[PDB]
Amino acid sequence: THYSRKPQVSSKSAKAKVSDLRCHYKNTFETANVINGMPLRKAQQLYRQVLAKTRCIPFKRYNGKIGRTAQAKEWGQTKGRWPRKSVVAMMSLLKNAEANAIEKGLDPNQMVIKHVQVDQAARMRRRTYRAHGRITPYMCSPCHVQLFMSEKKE
Amino acid sequence: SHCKFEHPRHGHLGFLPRKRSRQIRGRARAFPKDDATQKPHLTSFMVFKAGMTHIVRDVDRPGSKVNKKEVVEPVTILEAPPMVIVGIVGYRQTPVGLKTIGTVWAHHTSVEFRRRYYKNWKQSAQLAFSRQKQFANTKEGKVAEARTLNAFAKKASVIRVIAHTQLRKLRNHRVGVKKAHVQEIQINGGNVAAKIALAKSLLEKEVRVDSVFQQSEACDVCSVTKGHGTEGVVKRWGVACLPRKTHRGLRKVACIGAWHPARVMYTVARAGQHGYHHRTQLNKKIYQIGRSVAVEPNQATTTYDLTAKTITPMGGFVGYGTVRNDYVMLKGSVSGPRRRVMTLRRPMAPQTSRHLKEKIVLKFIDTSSKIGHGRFQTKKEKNQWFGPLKKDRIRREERLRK
Amino acid sequence: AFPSRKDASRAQRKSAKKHRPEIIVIDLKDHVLGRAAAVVAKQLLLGKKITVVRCEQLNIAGTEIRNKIKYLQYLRKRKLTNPTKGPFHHRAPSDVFVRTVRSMLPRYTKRGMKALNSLVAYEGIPPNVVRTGGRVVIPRAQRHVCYRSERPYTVLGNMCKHVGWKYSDVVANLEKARVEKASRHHEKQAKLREAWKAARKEALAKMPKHNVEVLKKFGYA
RNA sequence: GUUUGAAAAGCACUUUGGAAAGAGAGUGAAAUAGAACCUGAAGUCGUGACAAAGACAAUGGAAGUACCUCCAUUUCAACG
RNA sequence: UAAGCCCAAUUAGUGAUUGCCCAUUAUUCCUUUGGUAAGGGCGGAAACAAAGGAGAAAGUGUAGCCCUUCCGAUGUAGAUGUGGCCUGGAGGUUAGGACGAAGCUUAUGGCGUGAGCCUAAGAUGGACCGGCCUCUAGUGCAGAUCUUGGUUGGCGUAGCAAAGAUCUAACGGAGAUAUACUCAACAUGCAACGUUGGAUACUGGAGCGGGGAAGGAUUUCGUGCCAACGGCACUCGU
RNA sequence: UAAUGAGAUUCCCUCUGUCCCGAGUUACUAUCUAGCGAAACGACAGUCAAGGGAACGGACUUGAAGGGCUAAGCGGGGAA
RNA sequence: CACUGACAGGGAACGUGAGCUGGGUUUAGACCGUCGUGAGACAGGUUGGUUUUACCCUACUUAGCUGGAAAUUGCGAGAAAAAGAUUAUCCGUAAGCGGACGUGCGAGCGGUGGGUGUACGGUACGCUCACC
Ligand SMILES: NC[C@@H]1O[C@H](O[C@H]2[C@@H](O)[C@H](O[C@@H]3[C@@H](O)[C@H](N)C[C@H](N)[C@H]3O[C@H]3O[C@H](CO)[C@@H](O)[C@H](O)[C@H]3N)O[C@@H]2CO)[C@H](N)[C@@H](O)[C@@H]1O
Ligand SMILES: [Mg+2]
Ligand SMILES: [Mg+2]
Ligand SMILES: [Mg+2]
Ligand SMILES: [Mg+2]
Ligand SMILES: [Mg+2]
Ligand SMILES: [Mg+2]
Ligand SMILES: [Mg+2]
Repeated sequence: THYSRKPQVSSKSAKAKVSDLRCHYKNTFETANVINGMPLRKAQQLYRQVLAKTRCIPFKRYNGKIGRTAQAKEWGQTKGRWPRKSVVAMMSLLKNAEANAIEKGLDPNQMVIKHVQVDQAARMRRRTYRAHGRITPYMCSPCHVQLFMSEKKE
Repeated sequence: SHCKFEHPRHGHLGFLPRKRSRQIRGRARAFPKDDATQKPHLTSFMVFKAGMTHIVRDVDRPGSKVNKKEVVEPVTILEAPPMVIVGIVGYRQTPVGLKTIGTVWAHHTSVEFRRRYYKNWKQSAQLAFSRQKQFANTKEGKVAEARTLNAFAKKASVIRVIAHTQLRKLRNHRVGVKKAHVQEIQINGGNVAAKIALAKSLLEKEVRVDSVFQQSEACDVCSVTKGHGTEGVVKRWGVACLPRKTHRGLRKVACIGAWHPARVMYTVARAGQHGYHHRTQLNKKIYQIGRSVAVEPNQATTTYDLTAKTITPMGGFVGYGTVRNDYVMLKGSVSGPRRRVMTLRRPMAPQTSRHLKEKIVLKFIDTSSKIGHGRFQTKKEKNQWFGPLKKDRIRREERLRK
Repeated sequence: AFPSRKDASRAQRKSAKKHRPEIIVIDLKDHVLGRAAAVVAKQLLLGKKITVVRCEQLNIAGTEIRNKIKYLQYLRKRKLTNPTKGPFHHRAPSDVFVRTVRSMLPRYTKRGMKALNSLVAYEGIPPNVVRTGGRVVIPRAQRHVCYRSERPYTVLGNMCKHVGWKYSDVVANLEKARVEKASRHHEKQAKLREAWKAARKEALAKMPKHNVEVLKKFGYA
């Protein structure tokens, strides 16, 4: 009940989805929106390069006083980061989507990532202890990621 | 209510904005006023800063308490390889300003000149000035050279030439740049027909620093200040530091303004960029235009001091190396660190005061070490204090053993 | 503003003839500064494209010392907190006139910005304006009908050179060189101007006489 | 409120993952009824497609226009 | 040679009127609404099929009984009127619903001055409910430092800075040494976990030593195990 | 009134960064990244000069500015 | 008191406390004097007496990125410009006047090719490919 969009040709498109990821929403937002037009192998290349800290993830919406870096001129930004926990959870999802392409009978080297959508999951409640006897919230904010990818060849 | 006591305000307010220089090099924002009764001559020259030292000279100043007595003056050494002319621009007066008519080029440009057009020269096609080189000697391009040379003679009031520092004769290991520094030098003197003939004659020919300046004159030094990062208000503006028992801090300006005008003013001192600023610094008296070591093995030798020694100190200029080329030696300091390109420009101040007409003869140039305390003037003097040491008596033992 | 390659290829795909819009060029020698500015501020706002020329020759009534002080009282104004955000004090006669027009426009709407960018306001007569048609004049603002001739007046090029405006002598050598050039062009064609009028007197009696006493009834002989 | 459904028929099995899960299949009228599971609001958010737009903070009124419209109504021939 | 001051004109010694620009004013023309409102018509005149038309109620108030005429119209606090609107239930009547009721949704128009009502479409819902006349009341929200639940900007921000400190190799572990080609490796899998060995430190016998009271009451121990917790982490754990 | 005083005061000696007049170094922060992640506050918002006004305007009148979006500061305003 | 050329007078919410300081006013403790029957009073003296928050908007200071003249669009055409502005080679001035490759083969101004010395190390100057 979850996919906002459906593929054109569903017999040439493999889906993948995360139930409740427990990464930060505001970092898996930009980790995942950067691969929304990329092929599967160029999107996987980007994530192995964010881990090596050779390329960065551009923070374009939930940036808000992050440090500005020299590597965000690739994306036309000034500030971006290397969110390694949102990166490696998106690598588990690209590996699920290409396993779901092989059992459909499809070549995973021809898959363009159509449709990345990240939405907010239900938050999880903890507690921090402030001065003067106060107790105030310490929420988690996890996320929902979904993607298909449609084959574009010849 | 008025301020209870008066001090003069902190910092000159005319050097605002105290932001980083747009470019690392010294650039003249104004050349001297063109006297058309003079002979055509260049007006600026780029030199690179190579440490500093001090001299001894006797003073001709009648009336003074130091008349015919020897002073010690600090001097700065500025290495000057010759610059090669590659272009001629010409500017025409408009009610908007001063518009460029065009530029002729030299028919032969250096590798390090057309290196300035590349962020990456070695990994490139390197084909800049390659279609201008071949069009310039076609039939139509020899016309178009003479077409815009005539348009200088019609419309131009200001003729300038384009030179570049020629860094491969600067055999310096620490100035790491290999592309040449490019500026425009204004011709002053004569009419426009007499300026272009001097601009045509020294084209694709190197101009040497002693053809622009004389030995005992002054000059302006357009140069970019040594940079110091973000500094607070006490380092940058020189405000007074607050009493010791102040909460949240000392090195601050206490009041940044009244209730009304309900805004902070541009006159209130704040923190930010200190250093790396362009400065012009007029009336820098020149003391010695030096000559290259291939010509002069005895550079710091005076009439009154016959020690055979060069300008480079013992153990080199600290952080720089060796002065391998021609050099100018100026009285005092110039803005900037060592290795930085600086523009010696002819003065706009009246050079008629009796301090500035004074001819300079030296008596001593300090060639002692700038590492540590300088003690010996040459290495011949350290081999006479210290005799044969241990490492010399075992090198003399290998030389007998052969 | 030179036209881009998108604006240049479309003038080659479509074979665009060289176009000039209907531009009225006023010669403002010996005009009242604010009477000419109000005629111009109404015409620009009625959709006229207006080039204004010779702004160093505009006149303001009163002693030159009087009008120079009124500019220096205007230059006394600046935003004390940050003068880079302050009133910007333009010293050119061509820019004094653009301001005086602009202060008579609805400056803070788009209709008054479309009318202030319809004004150009050169000073002297530039080479692109010279041979583009006869200059016009504003005869209700011309100082010989608007100022009493015993009263002093003030040339705007002289008030402005002593408050700034470092290009007074440049304009004076660009307009000395024009009137020398345009008077050499006018001694030429004097045997072309006299050639036509000795052919328009010769066209009479070579044309039929029943079209001449209708050409003499309406006084066109 | 446990009120999933008429009935657990409460998703066998396949292959990706260490797993949570995912992609298919299957049950059922319905699975966008999949387990504190009928309906699923407002606020808030993501995404696809578009409309644009300087700095007059925005909203607002009047009067036109430009483009759009799973909307209404009327008209189609010796007739509106 | 005012676009200033004081006088004066109205297109100028030409022959007579009122230069023209702007109102929620004035005059007048429409429409609405209310009157201390004012008049008229309401005994169906005759006649008329399909293949000139419909209405006409003796009336406070309506989708007003129908026409004609005249005057007024803003307003806080306040009073009043309303065949004025809306919600829950009750008495009666008249009807809807598995061919889809309530609810929800809206670039769904329609019409009412308005409160509101009604239609359409849901690729929504899945069993109840509308209209009119009366009766009744826990009957209408935008604000009470309003109550309760949720959400949001701030914001991936402030911060997670006392108690010195960790390093190494081998094993364990899913936690790696993770790459579409025409690529030797660096420049495309980073970080992080436990155990033993080794190195380096620390506590320094008023001890991050070994036992008791009070207090706690299974935290003890082994084995599995990682959802949530141990504000970072965990394969470890009170 | 001797002795005693974390009592109140004054001078002198020694002494020194209290000061003239500041400079330079260290550890920890700030700062940048990985993981984690709040609060106060919040009508709407936020450039000024003068005028008027409930007689100190971010909004009204007439002028003067203002391309958009950012990172680190900072304490003049927001009668914070 | 002393130096100085001189030690002018004021404003900015009696400028300026999330700038500081806290001496003083301006609490609770205590002492004294005068007052009051008392509790207490005192523009009387004395002593001791928590100075909290910026990470928001603007302003100012510096530090980045980046469009746009219909100030995002219109295709809405304005050059501080050349002079066929009616066809078309330049040079130099208006009257004049200098020359301009000729027909796949040639030539000319030229960019790069092989061997024995010149100007202030290595770049230029002597003697196969494009264009006219
Ligand atoms: N997008 C604009 C907004 O639409 C909202 O309302 C929208 C939704 O509430 C509404 O819901 C749609 C419905 O149209 C559509 N025909 C079917 C769909 N099931 C509904 O969507 C609903 O269900 C899905 C999952 O089933 C949820 O994820 C979703 O949050 C929920 N809105 O569609 C409405 C638009 O037609 C708000 N009323 C309004 O504030 C605003 O206009
Ligand atoms: Mg440095
Ligand atoms: Mg009322
Ligand atoms: Mg109630
Ligand atoms: Mg820390
Ligand atoms: Mg120890
Ligand atoms: Mg934890
Ligand atoms: Mg005691």
